[PDB]
Amino acid sequence: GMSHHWGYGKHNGPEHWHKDFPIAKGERQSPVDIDTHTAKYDPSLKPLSVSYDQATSLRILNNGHAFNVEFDDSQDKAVLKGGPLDGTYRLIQFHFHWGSLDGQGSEHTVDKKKYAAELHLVHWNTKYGDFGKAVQQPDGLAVLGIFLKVGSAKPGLQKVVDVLDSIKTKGKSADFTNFDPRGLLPESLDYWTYPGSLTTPPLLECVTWIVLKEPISVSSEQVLKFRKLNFNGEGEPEELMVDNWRPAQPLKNRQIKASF
Ligand SMILES: CC#CCOc1ccc(CNS(N)(=O)=O)cc1
Ligand SMILES: CC#CCOc1ccc(CNS(N)(=O)=O)cc1
Ligand SMILES: [Zn+2]
Repeated sequence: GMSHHWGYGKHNGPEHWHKDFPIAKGERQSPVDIDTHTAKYDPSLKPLSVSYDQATSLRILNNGHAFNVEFDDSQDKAVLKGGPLDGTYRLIQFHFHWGSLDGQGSEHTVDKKKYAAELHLVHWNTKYGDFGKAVQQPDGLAVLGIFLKVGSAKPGLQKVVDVLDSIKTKGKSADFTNFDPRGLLPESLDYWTYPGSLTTPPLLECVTWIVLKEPISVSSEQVLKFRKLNFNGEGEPEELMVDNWRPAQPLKNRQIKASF
């Protein structure tokens, strides 16, 4: 990806991605709009199992598109299982997509409603050995998506908000140990699920999406800080990191299943 030049601006944004990543117009692209009335309850869906008690965070990185909180995934320490999944999926990192305004920012939408942001906890299927091999498989990744709305602060998110000052620009990273991702989950684990893709290039169709119904609330001050990050590297013209979300894509031949 040393020669990639995609982003979220008018000249290299989502409408341009297909020229270098033709799968952008594929059969199972993400995100999608979740039409709550058309999604069907699926009694065969097992309960979701989120086991993050032994999670080991390591670092937080601004990669020029968003910021990732990375985890040690060399052992089964933080895994997602159950729900629509077969097997064990390991947490490798989480990041967010957000807007320039509270009225937009999420990638998935619910009955066309856009949330202020969306958290993505990325996990890979351990049967494939490593993340690089997993992204080459139809069932290689499981991404847990959680909507963020603006209201009360999310206590569990503050440590993230406070370290952003240290990774303002692209390429900067900072030690970020002992962060507990369980502090970012809503109370209920009710979800919608459908087969999809990574929402940024390479847009590989290797994701089982699990989107929680219940959003979490964050304060205006918390999301305000996200909006102070930069897409650019240090010493470059400042372009605020905002609206780093891909709009909803055609559902095509897919059905969204509800666990409730
Ligand atoms: C200065 C300068 C320059 C080059 O600008 C671009 C614009 C759009 C693109 C398209 N990238 S894509 N197809 O990955 O979104 C690439 C380079
Ligand atoms: C080849 C390859 C690769 C890895 O590239 C990515 C791209 C996006 C993401 C995050 N995807 S999302 N936004 O759908 O959770 C993770 C890894
Ligand atoms: Zn994402």
